[PDB]
Amino acid sequence: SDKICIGYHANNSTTQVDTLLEKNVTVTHSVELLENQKEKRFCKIMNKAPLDLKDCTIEGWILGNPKCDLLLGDQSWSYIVERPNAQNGICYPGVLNELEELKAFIGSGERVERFEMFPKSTWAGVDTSRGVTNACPSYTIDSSFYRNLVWIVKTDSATYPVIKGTYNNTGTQPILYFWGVHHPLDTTVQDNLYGSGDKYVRMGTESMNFAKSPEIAARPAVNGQRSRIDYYWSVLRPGETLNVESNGNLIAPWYAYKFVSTNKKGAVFKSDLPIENCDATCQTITGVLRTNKTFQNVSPLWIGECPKYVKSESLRLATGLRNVP
Amino acid sequence: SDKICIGYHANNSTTQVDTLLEKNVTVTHSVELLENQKEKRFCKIMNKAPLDLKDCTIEGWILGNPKCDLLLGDQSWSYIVERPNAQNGICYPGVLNELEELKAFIGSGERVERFEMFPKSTWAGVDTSRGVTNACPSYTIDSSFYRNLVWIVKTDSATYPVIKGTYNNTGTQPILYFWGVHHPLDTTVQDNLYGSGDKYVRMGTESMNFAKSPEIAARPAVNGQRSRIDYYWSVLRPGETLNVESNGNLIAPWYAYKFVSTNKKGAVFKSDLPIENCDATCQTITGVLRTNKTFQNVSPLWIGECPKYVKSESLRLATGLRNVP
Amino acid sequence: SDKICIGYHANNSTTQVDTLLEKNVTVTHSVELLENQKEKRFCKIMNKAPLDLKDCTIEGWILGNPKCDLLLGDQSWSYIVERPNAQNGICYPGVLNELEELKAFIGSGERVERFEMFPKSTWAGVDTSRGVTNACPSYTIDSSFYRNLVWIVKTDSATYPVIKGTYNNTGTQPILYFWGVHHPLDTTVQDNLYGSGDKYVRMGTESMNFAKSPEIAARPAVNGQRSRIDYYWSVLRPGETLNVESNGNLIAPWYAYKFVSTNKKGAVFKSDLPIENCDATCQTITGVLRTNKTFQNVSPLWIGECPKYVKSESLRLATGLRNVP
Amino acid sequence: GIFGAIAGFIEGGWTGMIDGWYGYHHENSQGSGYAADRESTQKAIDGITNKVNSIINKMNTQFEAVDHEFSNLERRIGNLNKRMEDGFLDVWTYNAELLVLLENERTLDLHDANVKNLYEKVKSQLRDNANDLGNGCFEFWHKCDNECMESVKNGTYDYPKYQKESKL
Amino acid sequence: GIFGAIAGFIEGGWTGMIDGWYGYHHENSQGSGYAADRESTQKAIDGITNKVNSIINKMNTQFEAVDHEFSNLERRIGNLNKRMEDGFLDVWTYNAELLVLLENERTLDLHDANVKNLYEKVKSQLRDNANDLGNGCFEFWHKCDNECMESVKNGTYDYPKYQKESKL
Amino acid sequence: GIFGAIAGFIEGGWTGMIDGWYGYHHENSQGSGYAADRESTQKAIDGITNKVNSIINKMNTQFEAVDHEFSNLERRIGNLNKRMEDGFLDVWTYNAELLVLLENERTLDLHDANVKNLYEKVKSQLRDNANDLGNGCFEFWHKCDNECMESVKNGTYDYPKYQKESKL
Ligand SMILES: *[C@@H]1O[C@H](CO)[C@@H](O)[C@H](O)[C@H]1NC(C)=O
Ligand SMILES: *[C@@H]1O[C@H](CO)[C@@H](O)[C@H](O)[C@H]1NC(C)=O
Ligand SMILES: *[C@@H]1O[C@H](CO)[C@@H](O)[C@H](O)[C@H]1NC(C)=O
Ligand SMILES: *[C@@H]1O[C@H](CO)[C@@H](O)[C@H](O)[C@H]1NC(C)=O
Ligand SMILES: *[C@@H]1O[C@H](CO)[C@@H](O)[C@H](O)[C@H]1NC(C)=O
Ligand SMILES: *[C@@H]1O[C@H](CO)[C@@H](O)[C@H](O)[C@H]1NC(C)=O
Ligand SMILES: *[C@@H]1O[C@H](CO)[C@@H](O)[C@H](O)[C@H]1NC(C)=O
Ligand SMILES: *[C@@H]1O[C@H](CO)[C@@H](O)[C@H](O)[C@H]1NC(C)=O
Ligand SMILES: *[C@@H]1O[C@H](CO)[C@@H](O)[C@H](O)[C@H]1NC(C)=O
Repeated sequence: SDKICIGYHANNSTTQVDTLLEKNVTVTHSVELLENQKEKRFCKIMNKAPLDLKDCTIEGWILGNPKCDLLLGDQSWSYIVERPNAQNGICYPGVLNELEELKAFIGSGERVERFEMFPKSTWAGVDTSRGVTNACPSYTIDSSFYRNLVWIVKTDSATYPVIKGTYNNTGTQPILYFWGVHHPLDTTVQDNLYGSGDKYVRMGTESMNFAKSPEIAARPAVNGQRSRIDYYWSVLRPGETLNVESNGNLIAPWYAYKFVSTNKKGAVFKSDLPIENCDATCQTITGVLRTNKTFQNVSPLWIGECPKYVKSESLRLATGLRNVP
Repeated sequence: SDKICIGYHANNSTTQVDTLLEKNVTVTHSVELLENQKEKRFCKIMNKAPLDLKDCTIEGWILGNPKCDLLLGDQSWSYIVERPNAQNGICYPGVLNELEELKAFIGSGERVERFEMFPKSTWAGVDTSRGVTNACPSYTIDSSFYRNLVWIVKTDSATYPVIKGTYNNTGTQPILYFWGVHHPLDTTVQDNLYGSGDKYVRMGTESMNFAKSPEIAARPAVNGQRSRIDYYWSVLRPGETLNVESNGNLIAPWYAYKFVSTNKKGAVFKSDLPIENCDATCQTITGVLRTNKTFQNVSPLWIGECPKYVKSESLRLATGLRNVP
Repeated sequence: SDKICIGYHANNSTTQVDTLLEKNVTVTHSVELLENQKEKRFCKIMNKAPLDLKDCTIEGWILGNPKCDLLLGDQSWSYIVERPNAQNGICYPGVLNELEELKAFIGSGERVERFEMFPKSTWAGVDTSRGVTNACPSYTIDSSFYRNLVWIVKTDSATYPVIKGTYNNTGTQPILYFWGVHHPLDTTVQDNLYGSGDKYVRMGTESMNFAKSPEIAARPAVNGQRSRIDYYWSVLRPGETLNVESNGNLIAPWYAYKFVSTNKKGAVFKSDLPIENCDATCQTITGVLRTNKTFQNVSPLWIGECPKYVKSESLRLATGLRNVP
Repeated sequence: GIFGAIAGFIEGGWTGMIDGWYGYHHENSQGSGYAADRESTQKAIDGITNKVNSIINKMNTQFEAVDHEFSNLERRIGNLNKRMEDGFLDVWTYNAELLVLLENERTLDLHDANVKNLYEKVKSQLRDNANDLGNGCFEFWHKCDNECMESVKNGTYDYPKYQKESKL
Repeated sequence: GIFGAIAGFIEGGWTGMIDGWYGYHHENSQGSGYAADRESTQKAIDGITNKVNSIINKMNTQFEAVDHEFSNLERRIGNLNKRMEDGFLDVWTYNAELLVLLENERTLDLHDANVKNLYEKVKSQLRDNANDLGNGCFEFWHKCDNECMESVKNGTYDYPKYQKESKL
Repeated sequence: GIFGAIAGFIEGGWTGMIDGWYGYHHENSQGSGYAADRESTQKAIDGITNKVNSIINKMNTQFEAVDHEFSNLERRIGNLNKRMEDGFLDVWTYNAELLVLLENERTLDLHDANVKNLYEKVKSQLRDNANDLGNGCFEFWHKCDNECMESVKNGTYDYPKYQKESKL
């Protein structure tokens, strides 16, 4: 007798999915929505390459630590790679004010142009040729100082005079700049370097005012210094002018950065991974992803277009039917 | 022979919906859950009207810039509309400390009552009627000063004496008040106005203490001033007392606001939209919404009860069946 | 004729569930997923006991208010229960700097060990035996002072000399410690206590520097005090060293806490509920929960492993059939 | 459609049927016309209405974004605030847009199913007393007057009283 | 009900049937009574159990709000913290309240489906040897004793041995 | 499976059928083999594809966590940032993991449903002209050549032309 039957597809598939009603269900066709593969390296993005701070910290780089000469000058970057146990940062002991807001502001950028903001010329009646210390050595001179700052002291002869400096930002770009205030360990060194008198460091901009006086005290020795420097930063906006004025204890700005900010969003990666000559559209702290998948369980930190991060190990959607072969 | 059939409704509808399995599906009945139309204006809320800050910034209004006289006195508001290109703010150059926390605290209110907190009488052996400047003109006197502050200077031939003032908030309402500290451009003007000696401005409250000294330096010219004033604000809570004491450089409180804070949430809108004589239950930064719909793609910023904001352009739920006509 | 029928279960159930299509639907079997019951008390969590600050505030406890002797010494705790109207806190009027970050850091802990960080010995040529006040009484001496601090003053007729102190944290644990700076109400009392001359209090560690000078002014009377003390705290990390140096107005550290804070989650409960001798795995601000249920509408604040907090009054999932009896 | 009835082994709907969503079209010697089934229609209306109102009710909260400004030294909390506000926006946008997609799929399924259950109720009564034609319709192999047409619609037909009938 | 079986072309359930969710009521010369179908009931139990445990498992995280205080100069982050905590609260509240509403609708559908599939299993065996009556029941056109009642329940009826009498 | 067809009153599938998801096994005097039904298969493919692409599209946003560091005096906002980022992570993880669980359940139902509707499509044509056997198969009571086999598959059989032989 003639037979006709109704039925459905099967194959040698063993790929399983889960449902609310049943776990481990074999189906004929499925699709994985989640990526968990990664090249373990850093690649360029928008073909712009990252900035490897190597054996420097952001602090070291942007203050101009002598041992960070490698990084000196102009820099372009798609993102920033800080290695976890980089040793060259703040050589001469002291606190960098608003460090976290600085590390974040720098992140929001993509290029800097180094430029002499205040020539040593600027400061009248003072010795800009000393201002050097073994807490801050180079690789060739075990007594140096930051490349973007000047430690101004009194001349052999005279009195530490009132000193003034001004800079009108006539350019199109905001300027990131730095200064400091020296806090000697005792009165003896205060007098040697800057002289008698109540000393001050004052700064001014259309939008901000800074003022501080030296805080003299011996503090625990760090790199053989029981003195300190309080470091500061700011952003001189386009059109604004900066006025400096002090009668002592000023670590003056010397070089500064013309800062162009990205309206992407940048990133600062603390990692051990190598930087290699490759492109990428998605780069995570733990590696680049190459995929069209919409989910990923690698890492929640990235730049570029990455898939949504989740804690699933698999997200497999069933497309075919139950497999019964 | 006789027929009976089973079937379903149809009509002249062409309204379509989407499903997981099929896009653009015509159905007999549907409902739109998302609102996307808006009157482009500002309206009354709980039938209290907003506060139109003129050509003011909050700063100008609340410190009492002469050109902000329109807004002087008591004020009630459901919210606050600040215009994007308002010109009268801080006339005499300087920084208003914790500006963002102030702009936010004011937002949390619904009325203020202006009142003389410290009469000029309060300050002994000092001149309270000079204290005036061309950086801060009226519309009729091209040299004036803030209406809630007093620029106190020494009399012609005497010395700037210790001056003291106290106010016990015996009322039920917190008081928002303001003061400042003058920072002259040089020593000459310091001596003109206050005499010399180390000057100070000190304040005290059961819960706070303020103390600062003038930081004398020439800064970039703003409204023809290379001097500065650091402005400050605070809230004298009910029951407490405020003590003022200075020997120079004090911009003293004069008037202040009895502040009554909101139980709802407040808002501060930066916009160009007109304020008109209408009510509303939902008012967004870009316009009032009139609807019962539960979704809306206009704006995430509002006051009153608005629908949930989403980025969808449509959310239409199917109620009827597929239309096959 | 013989009949066989197909059908389904029914029972005396009146328990109802809701569906998208129909509210109040009686079903044969269901399960409640949401807990709304709570023992109204505080219990041990992981057998660890809470710390009842009783009639002290955190401030009072950790500064060593005399009336807080009950809490003096070593302490272990699962969380911290501060009662809402505790009256023993900062006896001598003044602000505890970064109070909120302190209240948070302490919350981040589970035990402290009290220990003499700076013996009264440490400070040469000064009277450490007065430094006591009626604003800060004991239960037996109506004029005392904090147990973790020393109010150092001048000896009868010598002058307040430079005083120095150092402590090297050689232990494995971070040290939470405290100091202050006295702000007299006038010049007369300044000279009584510390002598004339511009005074200072300076502190130092490898990672931080502190320096401030007395701010002399009369401020509203609190516990009969028109002077003030600014209190400060910090954490001396393992390996770090602290240098103290002043010539007046120093409220010196005396005792401090070896602070061990694990990778918890910590809590500080502001509540009146009794602490009783019970265990618990889930403890909320409004009571302990005992349940296997995955949801709960009691409170979003807890420690231990609690169910997810939601605003539902019921979440009943249907397991059985529609009940038609 | 998933149950097979709407568009369909029952191709096309009836513009003629105005008083409901599901029902009957009859033809006999006494006349012809269209008549909805109110019990299945009403029980559907209540369902869909409850679904819509439920969704509306459950969607009746609003995340509220905020005015507040942030200084040049507050890049971090500033950016934290935007990331949070965008975060909830993207979540609720997903929840709403997908819910619509899902429920719309299931809404159509429901109508499909209740048409089918009507088709099979009638089929369960008539049996051999009708020839199917496999398109929702039923040719009576016997004479079905209007009291017989209601017979079928109220679910009380009487297969015996017409077993004489379809004999031929 | 979506599959048409529960409340229902099979109006009402059986309080008499205590040992399961779905099953049979028979009557013959030897007596009458109720007997559950364990295979279909048990796989229903495992299904629903797996669903419940899945929901529980997938819901087994907690967003946790926090103690922390904020000064009078910290209105902004304070309010940010409040908005965030309320934000997640409103999200999880929605996810839970709606999931319950949805799954409850679908749970009932499942039971409805499992009854229908029992109905059609039996119908597939009995054929002509039974008259339907369209209400879950089956009148035998032949004589069905108790092992004949079990024949039907264990799914080994036989169409074979009762055509003879189906005739009659 | 909820419609009862897949694993199943039709236990097991056909590895032999390679050109589709659903279809036919025929056997007659002229030969035998397997042939998919592409219309039901294709509109299923379009369905599932649209479902997958919809899910992908609606899931096509990303919450973005951030580098930023926080000082030892910023425990509170620090922890706030941590709680927020974990908060959205846990939310999206839930949304994705549960959506998969749900849609997979409903995907299988659809396939189950489409098979059933094929089974009943054929059963609707043959009627008396076939013996069921209740497992997807149909024995013809008449002689069905290949043009007759296509007759059944394109949905144009003709019960009249083989009624003659089926009685016999
Ligand atoms: C599985 O069967 C497929 C049918 O598509 C065949 O092409 C393939 O080679 C087989 N693979 C294995 C591993 O058995
Ligand atoms: C399927 O079951 C196996 C063991 O039978 C298990 O190892 C695997 O994890 C299960 N699938 C998934 C996705 O977990
Ligand atoms: C469409 O149908 C409605 C009734 O549902 C009717 O009122 C309206 O006039 C119709 N439109 C046209 C153009 O015929
Ligand atoms: C239906 O598709 C058309 C394009 O063919 C599009 O213009 C329209 O927006 C779609 N309908 C909806 C409701 O999105
Ligand atoms: C403020 O005034 C009230 C009088 O009603 C008094 O009780 C309180 O002590 C006063 N405060 C001060 C600091 O004088
Ligand atoms: C800066 O320079 C421009 C002219 O190049 C001028 O408009 C402005 O006055 C200058 N600012 C100052 C403070 O000199
Ligand atoms: C409900 O039914 C149970 C059996 O399931 C029976 O034992 C009990 O007495 C009944 N009780 C109530 C309150 O209905
Ligand atoms: C059910 O409805 C009754 C009133 O009919 C009401 O009292 C009860 O709160 C409702 N319960 C649920 C779970 O919906
Ligand atoms: C602290 O003690 C250790 C070991 O005793 C020593 O190596 C270190 O130099 C000390 N620190 C200071 C600042 O003396």
